[PDB]
This record gives sequence, structure tokens and C-alpha cells, in this order.
Amino acid sequence: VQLQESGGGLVQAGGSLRLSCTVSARTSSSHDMGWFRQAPGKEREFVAAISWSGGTTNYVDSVKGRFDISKDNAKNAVYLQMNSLKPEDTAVYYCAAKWRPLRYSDNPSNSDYNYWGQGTQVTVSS
Amino acid sequence: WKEANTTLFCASDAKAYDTEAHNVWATHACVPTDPNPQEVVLENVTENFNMWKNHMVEQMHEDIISLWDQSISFEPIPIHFCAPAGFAILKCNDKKFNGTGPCTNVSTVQCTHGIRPVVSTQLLLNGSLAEEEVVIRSENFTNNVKNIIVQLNESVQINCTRHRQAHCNISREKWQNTLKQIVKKLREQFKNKTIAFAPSSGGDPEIVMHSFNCNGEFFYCNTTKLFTTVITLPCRIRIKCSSNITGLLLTRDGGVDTTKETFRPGGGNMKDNWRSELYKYKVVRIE
Ligand SMILES: *[C@@H]1O[C@H](CO)[C@@H](O)[C@H](O)[C@H]1NC(C)=O
Ligand SMILES: *[C@@H]1O[C@H](CO)[C@@H](O)[C@H](O)[C@H]1NC(C)=O
Ligand SMILES: *[C@@H]1O[C@H](CO)[C@@H](O)[C@H](O)[C@H]1NC(C)=O
Ligand SMILES: *[C@@H]1O[C@H](CO)[C@@H](O)[C@H](O)[C@H]1NC(C)=O
Ligand SMILES: *[C@@H]1O[C@H](CO)[C@@H](O)[C@H](O)[C@H]1NC(C)=O
Ligand SMILES: *[C@@H]1O[C@H](CO)[C@@H](O)[C@H](O)[C@H]1NC(C)=O
Ligand SMILES: *[C@@H]1O[C@H](CO)[C@@H](O)[C@H](O)[C@H]1NC(C)=O
Ligand SMILES: *[C@@H]1O[C@H](CO)[C@@H](O)[C@H](O)[C@H]1NC(C)=O
Repeated sequence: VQLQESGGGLVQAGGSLRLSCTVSARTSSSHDMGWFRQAPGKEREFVAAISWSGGTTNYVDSVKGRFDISKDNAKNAVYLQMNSLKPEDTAVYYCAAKWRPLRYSDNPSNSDYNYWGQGTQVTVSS
Repeated sequence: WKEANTTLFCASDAKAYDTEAHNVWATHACVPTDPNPQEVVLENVTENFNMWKNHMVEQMHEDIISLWDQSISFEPIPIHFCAPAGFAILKCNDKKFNGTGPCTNVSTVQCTHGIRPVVSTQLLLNGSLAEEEVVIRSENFTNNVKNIIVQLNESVQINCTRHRQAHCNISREKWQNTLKQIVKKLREQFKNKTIAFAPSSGGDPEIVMHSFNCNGEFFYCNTTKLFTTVITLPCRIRIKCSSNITGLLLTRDGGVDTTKETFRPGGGNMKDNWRSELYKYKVVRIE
């Protein structure tokens, strides 16, 4: 499948979930990995990204201070720690990869990623 | 013959005594080419293609990632992608094929043509020219989120040099000729609205520039003068290069149904670069 997410669940607002993504496809020192999400009815939106080599991160404003994106290169893994969950966080969460061979900056992309997982479903109640 | 996803093999004429990245990669990854293979043209046969859902593109992308992540001189060489035992590649021979839907003149082959895996943004370099007229291809033209791949029928030379500062020269006559033919093809698709071009509007820094690799050096060229005797594009480097512009990646602006549609250079999903060469091919199980 190349990318496989896990860790979705039903949670109560104020709780926490940790999403995981294993990247079976080919990785490189110029990759970015990220997380996107799609709330029911709405369009897909960027959540967070990390440069695979440098570890520079970026977040959408509505998750700052609450979500953290990390990686483990030896496990071909990327993680999204989600704390202080809010009903507006309810969505399908997708892991994604982008190869950026011509990049000249470690800041990761927030759009136009090469491929996507099937998604992991997150519902935040109350 | 069911369509089938399988793992392709690659073939090249790389040289084993040569130090450049593509030769070293192909020498271990690929087998020798058949210098003169036969091609069977299929009489009376029609087959459906979908260049936008073609597992060959995913496979080439992984292979090119491997090549770059492996590694000196850096000059792309032709690589053929080939169907293993029990499979074949169907090739669409229709000379103005949009890449989706039915194709009449079809032939079966073991391998693709030799593709140079050129990594670039905005302009497609050193690729295959259309056999007849300019062709534009999109997954859905009415969705402005879907990129347009343009295939030219005449190369436009781009010559680049360095003095960190650098530049690329294009013939103004040839480029204006190219834009005119692209405009005619875009009007066919957009209810004969007026066509406008404009410079890149955002995205990763390397997609807002024409970016490419010229034997070792990464060039980042400002293409405002292309989308607004010679045209001189200013470039930054982060040595001479001459390439053939053979295609373009365009994106259409969203918005209200004005009298006009505006198009901007784009790219960044290298899989579109591979689509621009693989659109005419599809893998099938022969058994
Ligand atoms: C491509 O052309 C074929 C042949 O007319 C047509 O059936 C199909 O709808 C076209 N599709 C696109 C995306 O242009
Ligand atoms: C099909 O395409 C081939 C090569 O493009 C061409 O030589 C041939 O005339 C075309 N038609 C048939 C019926 O073979
Ligand atoms: C390329 O195609 C255009 C139409 O799109 C045509 O007017 C022009 O003559 C063609 N040039 C060549 C060299 O085939
Ligand atoms: C793009 O194509 C789809 C399927 O053909 C169509 O439903 C849609 O209206 C088109 N444009 C969009 C989604 O903006
Ligand atoms: C590029 O260089 C070639 C010589 O190899 C020359 O014929 C051509 O005019 C040059 N093009 C531009 C746009 O300077
Ligand atoms: C665009 O022009 C073509 C002729 O090339 C015509 O068939 C078509 O009806 C026109 N479209 C509109 C929306 O007027
Ligand atoms: C390209 O150069 C023009 C000046 O000629 C400038 O206005 C524009 O911002 C530049 N574009 C980028 C992406 O640097
Ligand atoms: C295009 O091909 C020429 C030789 O045919 C080569 O010198 C040039 O570097 C190539 N361009 C790119 C961007 O690889």
C-alpha cells in the first residue's frame, strides 16, 4: 500500500490519540512526510509536516500547541500526537509523502503530496 | 489480457566503467537493451487507457528516487521499463491521444521507449515530442485542481550558463510560436474563452521557479518573462547547459466564470513528469 495509517478511534473531547504511519515505499533525504485530514462534508486540509532528513516541522494554525509531528527514520515511520482534542478535529486523517529532489530549504511542504494512505478515522465527541 | 499491476524490470545501455550516477545505477539495476526489438501492430483492436491511473508511473517514480538516493557527472541516460514473463506492454499508437478512454491503433511490446528521467519543474526537458500537433492532457479539465500536461510538437532550445548568478536564454520567436499553439489547444477545451498566462503564484520555492539539474548544479530560473531577440531568464545556483523544452506543466486559476481563463506554470509532483512519457503505455497479463 506504500503508506498505512493506524491509531484512529473514538475519543472524548479533551482526550488524546496518537496516529502512526509506516512508509513501505521508497524514502529519501529529500522527502517530506505529512498529515492531512478531511472532516465530514469539508475539503481535505493540511495538518502537519516534517522534513525527512532535517526534521523541520510546520503545523496548521488550528492545531498549534496541541498536535506534534515526529518521525523515526529507521522504522520508516511518522507519528501525529494529538492532545486536547476538540470536536472540530473529527475527520479522516491521511499520511502523505512528497519527494522534493530540487529543494533548497528544509522547511516542509504544505501541499501537493505524491501519495496518500487509506486514512485512519477519528471521532471526537462532546 | 487483463490489465495487471506487476513489478517491471528496466533495461539500459549504461556503461560499467563510467562514474556518472545514472550509469552506475543502471549497471546494477538494469539489463542490457534489445537493440532492435520487434513490435506487433494489432489489427482492428481497441483498448481503454487511463494515464492518470497507471501503476507504471508509481514504479518509475520509486526507481528514480532510488537512483537519486544512490548518488560526480550527472547526465540522465535513457531507461526502458519492461514487462516480465507472462506480461506485455500495450502501446497506444493514436497520434493525438488524450491518455484516457479508447485507443484504436494498438501494439504490443516488451518494453517502453528509452525515457530520460529528467527531474525539473514547470518545463519538461529532453522528453518526447508529439508526433503531429501540440497535445494537452488533464485528468479532468473542468477541475482546476488537476494539472495540465502540455506536449509540444517542436522543441524549444533553452541554453543556460553561470557567471551564484546565472541565466538561461530562449529564442523569443520560437517561444511566442509555442504559446500561440498552446492557446489554440486550450481554447478547444474551455468553451473558446480567452486564454491568459501568468507567472507562478505559489507553492514550494522550487516550483515557483523553473528548477532543474545541470551536470551537478541546481538551477532555479525565474520564468515571469515566459508567462506574462532572446528571452533571458535570471537564475540562481544552489558550466553550460542546453536542453530541449518538449513540454510544460500548467495550472488553471479558479474563480468566477469570467470571459477568460488564466494558466500558470506549475509542477512539483514528479509523477506528472513520468506521466508525460508513459501516457501511451499500459501493462497487461498475456497468459
Ligand atoms: C478523450 O477522448 C476520447 C475519444 O473521443 C473520449 O471518449 C474521452 O471522453 C476523452 N477524455 C478526456 C479526459 O479528454
Ligand atoms: C498503426 O500505427 C503504426 C505505427 O504508428 C503505423 O505504421 C500503422 O500504419 C498504423 N495502422 C495500422 C492499421 O497498422
Ligand atoms: C505543430 O503543431 C501545430 C498545430 O498544433 C502546427 O501548426 C505546426 O505546423 C506543427 N509543427 C510541426 C513541426 O509539426
Ligand atoms: C471533474 O470531473 C468529475 C468527473 O468527471 C466531475 O464530476 C466534476 O464536475 C469535474 N469538475 C470538478 C469536480 O470541479
Ligand atoms: C542555444 O545554443 C545553440 C548552439 O548549440 C544555438 O544554435 C541557439 O541559437 C541557442 N539558443 C538561444 C536561445 O540562445
Ligand atoms: C467552441 O467552438 C467550437 C468550434 O471550434 C464549437 O463547436 C463550440 O460550440 C464552441 N463552444 C461554445 C461554448 O461556444
Ligand atoms: C521573478 O522576477 C520578477 C522581476 O522581473 C519579480 O517580480 C518576481 O517576483 C520574480 N518571481 C519570483 C518567484 O521570484
Ligand atoms: C538535455 O540533453 C543534453 C544532451 O542531449 C544535456 O547536455 C542536458 O544536460 C540535458 N538537460 C537536462 C536538464 O538533463
